[PDB]
Amino acid sequence: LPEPLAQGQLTAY
Amino acid sequence: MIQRTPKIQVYSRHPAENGKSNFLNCYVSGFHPSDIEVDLLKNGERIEKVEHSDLSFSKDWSFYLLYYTEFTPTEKDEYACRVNHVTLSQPKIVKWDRDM
Amino acid sequence: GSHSMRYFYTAMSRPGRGEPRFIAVGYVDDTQFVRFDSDAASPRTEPRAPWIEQEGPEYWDRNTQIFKTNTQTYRESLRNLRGYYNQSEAGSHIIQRMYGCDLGPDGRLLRGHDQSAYDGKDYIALNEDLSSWTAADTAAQITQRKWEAARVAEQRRAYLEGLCVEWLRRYLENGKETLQRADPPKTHVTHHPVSDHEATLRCWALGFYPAEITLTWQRDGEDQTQDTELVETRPAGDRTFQKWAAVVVPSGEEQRYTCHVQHEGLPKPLTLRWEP
Repeated sequence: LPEPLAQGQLTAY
Repeated sequence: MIQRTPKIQVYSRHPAENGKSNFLNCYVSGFHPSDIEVDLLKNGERIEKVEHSDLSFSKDWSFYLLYYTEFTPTEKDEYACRVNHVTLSQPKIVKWDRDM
Repeated sequence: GSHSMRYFYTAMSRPGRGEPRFIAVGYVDDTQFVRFDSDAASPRTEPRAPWIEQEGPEYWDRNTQIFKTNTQTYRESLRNLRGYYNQSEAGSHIIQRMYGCDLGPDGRLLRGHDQSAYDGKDYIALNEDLSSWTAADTAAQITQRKWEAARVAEQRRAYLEGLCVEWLRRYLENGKETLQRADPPKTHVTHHPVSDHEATLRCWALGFYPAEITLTWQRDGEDQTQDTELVETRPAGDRTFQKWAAVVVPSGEEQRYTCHVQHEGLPKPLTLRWEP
């Protein structure tokens, strides 16, 4: 299973 | 921008036996960036139905792909792999050698 | 008995030819088991090994949401990095990420990994403490500061020590007949004169899994590292791998050379010679 999405927006680079 | 040219190996899935169905492979690796053109050739002509693995990469970030097609080796037929990449001035051709 | 899971993400911009392509592939050891490609007619997570096909629709949908959202995030990330390097909008660029967890022979977490690259060069990596970052340059420091501010490392750590290990263990069980089976190399030595006074000895290993292997030539018991031609281990297309090592030897000295083969699947290390 890949890393799931966080509760909010994922943090971009 | 730093780029890396592909390594190329052409070989068969199983040990070659004339008249016996097998798979012809062309493994391209160590290249960057990822765009690349690979043809398998039979007697100098492009083979139509070639499949390939999904794009992935090694620990040094260089990409690799396996291109493959069913083939039945004979004594006379010539097989090769033809590769182009941004790092190459013109397509590089590597002939299939059953001892390699 | 040791195993790993890795996901490999590649995001590639291509100005003038649509939005950046995002692909993700997942591996257990040397076995790919899933893919997602934003360029597919209908982008969705697809099985690439038989033992994953048993996962239900919730699994596939969960994966697909993750990869679709990553697709958008990586496009933002590509825009950001072009700016960090003052690059023009003309060029194509690539962010790569490889991450995952390693288990020891007892199925315990050995360590986690989470590394990123930009245009093929190290960019930022999570340290082994799973708590701090190493940034390659002043551009990656911007990412580091942003990720420190957002406590991203904490999120990576929770995944690497939690779901990563849990699901890896699940996959290892479900695919135990293959994932936990080492297939030893089938080996032989060939001989080809190159002239009246020299001949090539080539040591072959075929049909082995996993890819990790050691193939070396010795002369009179000494390693012939510099004189050995060693090809990159290469996939056969049936899950197994191939490799050979060659040395050119004085005609008549063939019996002074020995090929040594180490591989997980081997009852015991092999030593082989040319057998005329």
